[PDB]
Amino acid sequence: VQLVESGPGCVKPSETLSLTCTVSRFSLIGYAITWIRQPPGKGLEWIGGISSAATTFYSSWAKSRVTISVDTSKNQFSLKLSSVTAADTAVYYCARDPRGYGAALDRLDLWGQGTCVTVSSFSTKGPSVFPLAPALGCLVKDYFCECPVTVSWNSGALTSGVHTFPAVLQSSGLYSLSSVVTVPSSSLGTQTYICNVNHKPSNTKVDKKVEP
Amino acid sequence: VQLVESGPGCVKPSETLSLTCTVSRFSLIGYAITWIRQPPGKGLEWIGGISSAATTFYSSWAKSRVTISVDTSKNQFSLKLSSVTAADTAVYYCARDPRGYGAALDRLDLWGQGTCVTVSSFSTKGPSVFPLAPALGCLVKDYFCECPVTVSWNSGALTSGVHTFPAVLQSSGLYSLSSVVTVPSSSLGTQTYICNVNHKPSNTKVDKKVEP
Amino acid sequence: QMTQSPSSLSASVGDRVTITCQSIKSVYNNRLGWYQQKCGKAPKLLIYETSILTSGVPSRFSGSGSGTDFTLTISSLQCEDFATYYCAGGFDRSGDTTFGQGTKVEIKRTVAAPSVFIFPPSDEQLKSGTASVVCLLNNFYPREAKVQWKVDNALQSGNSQESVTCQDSKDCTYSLSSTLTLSKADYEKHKVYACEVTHQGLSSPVTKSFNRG
Amino acid sequence: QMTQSPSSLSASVGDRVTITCQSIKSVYNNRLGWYQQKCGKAPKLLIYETSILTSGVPSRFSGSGSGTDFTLTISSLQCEDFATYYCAGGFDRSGDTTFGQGTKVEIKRTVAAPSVFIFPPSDEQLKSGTASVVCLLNNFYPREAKVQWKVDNALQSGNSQESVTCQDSKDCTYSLSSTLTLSKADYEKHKVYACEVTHQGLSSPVTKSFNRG
Amino acid sequence: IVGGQEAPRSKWPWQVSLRVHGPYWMHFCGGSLIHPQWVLTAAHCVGPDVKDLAALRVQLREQHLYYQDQLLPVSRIIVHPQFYTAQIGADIALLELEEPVNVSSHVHTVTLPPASETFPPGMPCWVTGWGDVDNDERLPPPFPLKQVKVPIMENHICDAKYHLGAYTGDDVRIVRDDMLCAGNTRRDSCQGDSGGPLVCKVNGTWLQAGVVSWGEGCAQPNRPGIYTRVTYYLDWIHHYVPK
Amino acid sequence: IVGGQEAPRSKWPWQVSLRVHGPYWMHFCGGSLIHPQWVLTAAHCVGPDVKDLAALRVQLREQHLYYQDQLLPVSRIIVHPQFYTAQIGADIALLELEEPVNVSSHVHTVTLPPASETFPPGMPCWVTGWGDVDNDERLPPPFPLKQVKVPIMENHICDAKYHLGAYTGDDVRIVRDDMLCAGNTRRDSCQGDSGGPLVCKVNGTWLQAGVVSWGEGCAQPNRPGIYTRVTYYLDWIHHYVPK
Amino acid sequence: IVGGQEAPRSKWPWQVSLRVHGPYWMHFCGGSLIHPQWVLTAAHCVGPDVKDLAALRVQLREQHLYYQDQLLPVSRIIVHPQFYTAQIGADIALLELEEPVNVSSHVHTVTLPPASETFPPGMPCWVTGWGDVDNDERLPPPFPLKQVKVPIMENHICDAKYHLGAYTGDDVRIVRDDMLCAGNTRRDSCQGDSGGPLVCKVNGTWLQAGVVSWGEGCAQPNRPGIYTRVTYYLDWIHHYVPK
Amino acid sequence: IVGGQEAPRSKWPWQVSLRVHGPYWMHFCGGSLIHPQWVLTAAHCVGPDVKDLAALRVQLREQHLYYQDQLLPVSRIIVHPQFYTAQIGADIALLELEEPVNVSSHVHTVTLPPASETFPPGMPCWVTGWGDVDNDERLPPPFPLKQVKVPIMENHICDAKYHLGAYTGDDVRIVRDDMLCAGNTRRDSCQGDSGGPLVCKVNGTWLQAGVVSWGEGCAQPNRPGIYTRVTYYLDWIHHYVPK
Repeated sequence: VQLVESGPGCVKPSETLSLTCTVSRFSLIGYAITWIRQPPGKGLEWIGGISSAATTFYSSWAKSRVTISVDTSKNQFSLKLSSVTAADTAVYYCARDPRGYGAALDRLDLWGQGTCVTVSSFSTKGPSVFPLAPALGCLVKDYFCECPVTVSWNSGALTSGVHTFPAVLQSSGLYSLSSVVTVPSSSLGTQTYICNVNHKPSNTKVDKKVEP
Repeated sequence: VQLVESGPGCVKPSETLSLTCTVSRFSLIGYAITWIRQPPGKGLEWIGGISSAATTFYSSWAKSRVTISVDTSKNQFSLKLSSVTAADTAVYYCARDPRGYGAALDRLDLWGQGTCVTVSSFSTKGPSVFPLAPALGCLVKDYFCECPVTVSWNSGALTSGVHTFPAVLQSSGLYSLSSVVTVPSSSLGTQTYICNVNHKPSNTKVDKKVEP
Repeated sequence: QMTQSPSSLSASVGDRVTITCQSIKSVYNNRLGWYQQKCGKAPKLLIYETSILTSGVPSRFSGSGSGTDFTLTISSLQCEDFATYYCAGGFDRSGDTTFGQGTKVEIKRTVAAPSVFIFPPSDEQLKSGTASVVCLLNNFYPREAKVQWKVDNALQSGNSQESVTCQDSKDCTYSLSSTLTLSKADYEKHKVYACEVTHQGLSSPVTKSFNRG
Repeated sequence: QMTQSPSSLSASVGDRVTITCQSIKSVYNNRLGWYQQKCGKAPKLLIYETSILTSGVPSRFSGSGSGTDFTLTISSLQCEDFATYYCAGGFDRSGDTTFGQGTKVEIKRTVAAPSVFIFPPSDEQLKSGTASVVCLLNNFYPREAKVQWKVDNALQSGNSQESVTCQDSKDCTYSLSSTLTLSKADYEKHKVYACEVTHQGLSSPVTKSFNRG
Repeated sequence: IVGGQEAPRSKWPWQVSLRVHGPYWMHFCGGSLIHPQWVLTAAHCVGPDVKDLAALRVQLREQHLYYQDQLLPVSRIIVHPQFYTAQIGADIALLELEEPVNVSSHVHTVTLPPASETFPPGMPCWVTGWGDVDNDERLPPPFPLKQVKVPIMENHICDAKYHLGAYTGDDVRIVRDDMLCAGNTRRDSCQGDSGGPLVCKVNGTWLQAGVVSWGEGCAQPNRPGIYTRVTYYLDWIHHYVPK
Repeated sequence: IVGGQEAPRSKWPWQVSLRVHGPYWMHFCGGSLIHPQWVLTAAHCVGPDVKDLAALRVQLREQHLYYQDQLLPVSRIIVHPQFYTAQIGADIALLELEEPVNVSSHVHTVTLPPASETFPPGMPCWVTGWGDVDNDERLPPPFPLKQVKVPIMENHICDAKYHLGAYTGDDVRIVRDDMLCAGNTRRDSCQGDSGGPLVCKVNGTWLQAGVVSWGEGCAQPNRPGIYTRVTYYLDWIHHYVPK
Repeated sequence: IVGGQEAPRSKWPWQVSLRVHGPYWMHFCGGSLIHPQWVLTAAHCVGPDVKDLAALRVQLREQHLYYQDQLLPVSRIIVHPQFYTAQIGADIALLELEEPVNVSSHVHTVTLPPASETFPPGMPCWVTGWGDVDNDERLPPPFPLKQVKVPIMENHICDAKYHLGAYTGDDVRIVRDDMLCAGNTRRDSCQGDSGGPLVCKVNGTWLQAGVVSWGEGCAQPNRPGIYTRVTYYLDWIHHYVPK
Repeated sequence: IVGGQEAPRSKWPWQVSLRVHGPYWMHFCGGSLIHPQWVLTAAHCVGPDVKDLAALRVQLREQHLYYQDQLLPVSRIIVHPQFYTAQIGADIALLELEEPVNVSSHVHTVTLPPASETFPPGMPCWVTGWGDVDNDERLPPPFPLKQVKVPIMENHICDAKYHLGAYTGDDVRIVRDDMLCAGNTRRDSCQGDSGGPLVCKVNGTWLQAGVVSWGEGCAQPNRPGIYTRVTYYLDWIHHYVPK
C-alpha cells in the first residue's frame, strides 16, 4: 500500500509546476495528504495539505501561489505551483496523515518515494556512457537535469557490491556519475557484467557490455 | 512450536542412557518422532523412530539395545539405550516427520536443539574462571564433561562482537575455553563487562567483573 | 518555531546518544513526532505523540518530553542508525506547524586504510578527444583522505574532482572516487600516470600508478 | 547405501556450486531430501521430495534428480551459506533409509591480515601457581596462519594450543586464539614475552609482545 | 429502530454517524451535533479503554449511509470520569471535531434542556438512528435514517417492570436517577442506535432529553429502553463546550 | 445419515474416517478398508487438485469420532484418471496405507462384487457414516456412527425423476451408467458421508455396491442419492490392489 | 471483480443486475441487455431447477447497487436444453422482460458477434460486475460497478494449465470448445459476477465475446476464468430473440 | 483455560458441568459440588432473568464432555438477591439437586474456607474448566478437562492495572471488595469457564477461594481475571446449605 508522486522533472522559469500523487490500493476516503519540500542541502519545509473533510491548508508563503486538490475519479491528489523560480528547486514528497488532519506534521506515517524538480533556463541533454576497464566499473558523463538518472547492472541481477557516487558538476555546467563493483578475478567473463543506464529527462535508454 | 530434548549429559559405562523429547504447544497426536545421532567428527546416523500409529522402527544395530516409547499423559517421547559404551558418545536429536511415517528421513521438518552425551569413567569437575585483562576477554579452564558449558556477558546484553572458541583438551585431560570481545577504549568502565559462566554437569553458576 | 540540538554528533557502535528539541510555545496536545531520513530516501516516522513507538521499529529508540522540551534517545547504536533526524510538531489546529533543522548521526568504527585502484581512459573517450583517469578509495575510515595526482612526476593541480558515498547501512564504511580530466592532446603528452593516497591509517603516502601504453 | 560428492568444495561469493548424491538402489517414490547444518546447530531441511523448496528458504537453492542420482544447486553464494550439506533418502517403507556423508562449503573472500593482540597472566592464575599467556588473531583470511612463541628471545616449542572459530555467518572471516601454558615457577624466570604471527597476507613476520612487569 | 418510518429529508439536522476503520468506514454508533465543534454521544461506544483517533471518523446528516460521505476527523475524546459500564451510569461522552462545521439549512445544532426540565409522561418524544430494525435483523442495504415516536415512563414504574421475571430483589435499584426510560414492545431503539439522541418537542422547541444507552434486548416485554438523562450532566458538559 | 439408528458395536468393521489437519484432526470424508493396505473412497474428497500427504490421516472403525484415535499415515493417493467433477463420472479413488493393518475381530475387510452383479431393486442395502443428520444439521458432539437401510432404483427410473422440475431436456442423460441410485425423502446419505460404502447382503455375504458420490441436497423430493457403481471400475481397482 | 477500477458513469450501458426476493431485493447475478426485451445470462444462475418468477427481478444499469432501484418484472426464463452443470457446458440462458425498455443515452443494447469471429489472444477485452473483490471479500457498502481488462488465452493453452497440479489425465479435455478462457492472477471475475458480459472492442465496435461461467477460485495460479463462448450458441439465441 | 495442561483423571472430583437443552445437552457453564445436594456457581450463568428448570441439567466430573453422560435434574435455583450484573457484584448462585449424590472415590465435595482466610499472594491456586482455550478458539472435539495454576494479586494492585489504558478516573473503584484477582497474560480462565471453582492448597487442604466471574477478554495485558470472593458470602451460603 503506497503513494507515488509524478512530475515533469525539468521545467523552465515562469511555467506552472504540476504534481500528482496516486494511492496504489485501497481508496483515499478518510485520509489527508500533505506536500513537503526539501531544497538541496536544506532540511524539510511544509507546503500544505488537504484534510479528509477536503479542507485545504497552506503554509505562510504558499497561500499566494499554491493550489491543492483531489479527484476521486482518478484516485489522485494534485499540487499546482504558479510562477516557478530557481529557488523552487527541491525534492517534493506526498505523505499521509492517518487521522485525516489537514495541517499536522507529527504523524506522517506513509510517504512517497519523492520526485525531484529542477528550475533552470538550460536545455536538457542526454548523456554519453563509456565503460571503464576491469574492481571494475562504468561511467556516465556530461548530462543535464540530473535527478532521475538510474544505473543498473545485468538488468539489476548484480544486486551486491555495487557502489554509486554522488554526481558532481563539471566546470562545463554538466553532471557526471560513476558506478563500480569489486569482483574476484575468476568471475570475469563468467558473468555478463552489463552496465545499463537510463536518463528519464531525455527519454534515453542505453546499454553496454564491459570487458578488458 | 518446538521440541526439547533432555538428558543426563554425563554417564558412566554400563548404565542405561535415557532421553526425553517434549513438544511445547499443540499435541503430538498425528506425528512421528525419530532419533538421530552424531558422533564427534562423523556425520549423522539414524537410530529409530515411532510412527503416528505408534509403530516403532529401529536401524540395524539398534534393534539389540534400544526402546522408543510415547506417553501422551506427559506429552513426551522417550529413548532408552542399554549397556552404553564409550563409542556411544554423540549429540542426540529428536525430529518430527509431518507425514507421520515411522521410518523416513527425507522430510524431517522440525528438530530439537540437541543434547550431548559423554560416556566416560572419569568424574565430573567444576571449572575455575579467571578474567583476562583488557580487545578484552574471559577464560574458563580445566573443567570436564564439556558440552553443556555456556558463556554469557552482562546477562547476555553484550549480544554483539562476542566470539567464543572451540574447547581444547589440556594434556591433563581436562577442557578449557575462552571468550573475547573487541570494544572502543572509551566504552571501558562505561559498560559493566561482566563475564557470566555456568557448567551444568557440575550444577555450577559463577560470575565475575572485568577491569584492567 | 523550534530548535533542535545538537546539529551533529559522533558516537561509537554500541553506545547511547540523545537529541533535544525545544520550542518557544507548547505543542497543542502531545503533537510531536520524530523522523529518520537516510541518504537518498524519504523520511521515516519513528516516534509520534511524544512517546509511541511505530510498529516494526526496534525498541532501541525512546522519546519523552514536556510540552516545550523533548528528547529522542537510543539504547544502542547499530550500523544502520546512520541518518539525519528531525523533530516535528504542531502548535495549534489549522495553523502553526513546522519541522526542526535536523541532526546528523555518525557511526565510529575500527579504522581501515583505503583499498586503492587506478584506471586508464577507455576507448570511446579517446574517440571523442576527451580523457578521464579514475582513482578509487574504498571502505576507508576516517574520511580524512587526500589524493595527489602526479603525471610524469609533474604534480597536478586543479582539473580534478572527488565524490564520496554516504556511510554504509551495513559495513558503515564508504568509498571515494577521484577523477582527473584531460584533453586527448594532453593525454598523449605524458606516458606515466600516478595517484597517491594520504590517509590517517597509513604510515606514509602510498602510490598506485599505470603508464600510457 | 549412498555416496555424496564432492566431500568438499571452495567457491567465491556470488558464484554457483553443485553437489551430487548417488545410490545403488532407487528412492522409493521421490523420497529424497537435503539438509543444511551450520556449526553448532541442528540440521535444517532445505529440499524435500527431490525438488520442493521449504518455505522461507531463499530461491537460491534448487534440486533435481532421477531415482538414483540427484543434485543440489545454488544460484548464488551468500556469506551465510557456509555449512555442511547432507542428502537423505529412503529405499522402501519400514526399512532401508540413510543419510549421506555430507559436504563442506567454504566462502572465499577478500584476504585480510590478522588483527593481533597479546595478554599477560591475570591475578588468580598466579595465586594458583599456574599461568597462561593468550595471543589472538582476528578476522584473517586464509586460515593459513602460524604463530611462533618467543620468550626472552628463546623460541618456545610444544606447551601451546590453538583454537579457531567457524567462518562467520555474516563477515565470513574467523578468529583464532593461541595460548602458551606455564608454571608460576617458570613465568618468574623470564620477563619479556612475545608472539609473532606469520600470515599469507603479511609481507613479513610481525611481532607483538609485552614484558613481565 | 424497531417500528417507525423512514425519516423525512429535513427532520433531524443534528444526527451524526460514527465510523470505524476497516475494509470500509463502517457505521457503529450514533451522536448529535450540539455545538459547531462538539458531538454528544454514549460513553460505551468509545470507552472505557482508550482508542486510537486514527480509527475514528464522524459523518453528518445524510439520508442514506455510505452513499455520499464526507468523513470529518476528530481531535479529542472526552468520557465522563465515572464511567466503566452502562448499567452503573455516567454513560456520556464528548467528541471534539478538528474543524468547525458551517451551520446550514441541512445541518443545525440541537438544543440542550434547562436543568429544571423533567420530561413527564405524555410528552411527544422521538428517537432516530441507523441501527438494526429487529432483534437480529440488520438494516437493509439502502440504509435510510429511521425514526419512531416513543412513550416515556416514570423511573419508579420502569424500575418495577425490570423486576418482573427476575431474581433481583426489589430493594435493589436497577434504573438509577441519572437514567430515563422510554419505549414499548412495538417501538424501540436497537443495536447500532446507541449514542443517538432522544428529542422531545417542548413549547415548539426540540430539546434532547436523552442518549440511547442500554436495555435487555429490543422491544422485549417489560423491558423499556434505558437512556442517559441529559439534564443530570449539564454541569459536566458545560465545562468543555462553550455556552 | 438422514433417518436410521445408531450402529451396533460390531456391524461395519470396514468403515473408515478420513481426517484433515487443522486445530484438530477433523473428520471430513468416509471410506472402506478393502485390503489390509488399501482404502477405497470418492475422488472428489481428495482431488482433482493434488494434496500434501502431510495433511491427511486415516482412522479405522470406532464407535464415536475423536474419543480414542489412532491416526494411520497414508503413503500414496490414486485418483481415477478420468475424474474432474462428480456429475461427469469416475468419482473413485484409492489410498495406500504406509503400514498394513492387523485383521482382527474389530477390523475386517469388505468384499467387492463380481463383475456380473447388477443389484436390482428390492435388495437389502445400507449406508453408514458420520455425516450431517439433516439438511443443515451437524451430527451432535457424541458423534456416533449412524446407519440406514435404503431402497435401490433402476437408473432409467432415477434419471426420469431428476428431470422432474428441471429445465434439462429429457434426452440429456443425467445419471450415467457408471452410477447407481438409492434412497428416498426419509432415508439418505448427506454431507460428510461422501466416500462411504453402500453395502448389500447377497446370499448371506456383504458386498460393496457403491460409494457415496453426489446428490441435489439431502432427502429432497425426486432427488435420490447418486453412488459410484463399483462393478464398473473393478478392472481399474485390480490394477493396484493385490487380488 | 479482482483488480480494476470503478467504472465511468457512461461506459457499459448494457450491464444488468439480477435480484432475488428476501429481506430486500438482493443482487445475486449479472446479465446483459441484448434486445429491448431480452437479457442474456448464465444458466447456473437460474437453473437447472425451475424457479418461481415471483422471486426474480431485473435492474438496469446504475452506478451503485440499491440506491435508486426500478425493478423490472420477468415474463419468461429460457435455459439451454443441454445444461445441467457449468463444467459440462451450455451454461447460457435468456430472460424475457414483461415490458420493453426505452433505449436511451443511459441504456443501450450490446452487439453479438458474427459467427466467424474467434477472438484471438492480444485483443482488448473487459469484464464488469458487482461481484466479490477478493477471494472471500464482499464488495463494500457503497457497491460501485467495477471493471477490469483481462487477457485472452487459446483453449489448448488454457486446458494445459488446468492440468498442472491435478490428478486428471491430460487426455481428458477440461475446457470444451463451447468455452473461452481469460484472466490471470491479478485480474479476474469472481463470485457474483457470474452471468456478466465479457466484451471486446473490435474495429471500433464493442462485441460480447462471452458470459462469466466458472473457475477454480478467483485469481488462483494456473486457473484462468472460464466463459461461455457466445458464438457457439448464436443459432439457439436467434430462435427466440428477434434479429 | 488459557495455558495449562490436561487434568489427571483424579484431580478435581468436585468439578461440575452445566448443560442447556437444544439439539443436544450443550455445556455452557461450570460449578462445584459443595454438599451432596448443592452446587455452587456464578449468578450471571443463570440470571438475572428466571429460567425454566426444564431446560437445565447438571453433569458431575467426567474426563471428556459428552462421552459418558448421566444428566442430573435440578430442583431449585437460588441467586443472590443483590445481583444484576457481574461488574456490580454478588455474582454467586446455588443449585439444589433433585436427588442427592453418592460420595465416591470419583466424586467428593470441595471445602469452603473459614471467614478469616485472605488468600495473600504467593499461594498455590488452580482453576479448571471446559471453556475456550484461546481468545476466539473453542475447545477441540475430544473436550478434556483442563487445568492451570494462576497467580494471585492484591485487590488494590489489581484495581490499579485496570485503570491503565482506560478513561476511568482512578478514584472510581472497579475491583470491589467482594472480588478477587488472579491470572496473567499466559494463564487465565476464559469463556465457558465461568462459574467454575478457583481452589488453593492451604495446609494440605484444598479450599475454594473464588468463582470465575468476569474479565476484559482472555489473557489480555493488564487485565487479570476477576473472581467472586467466596468468604464474602459465607453467611448467605449457610442459610440454605446444611453445615
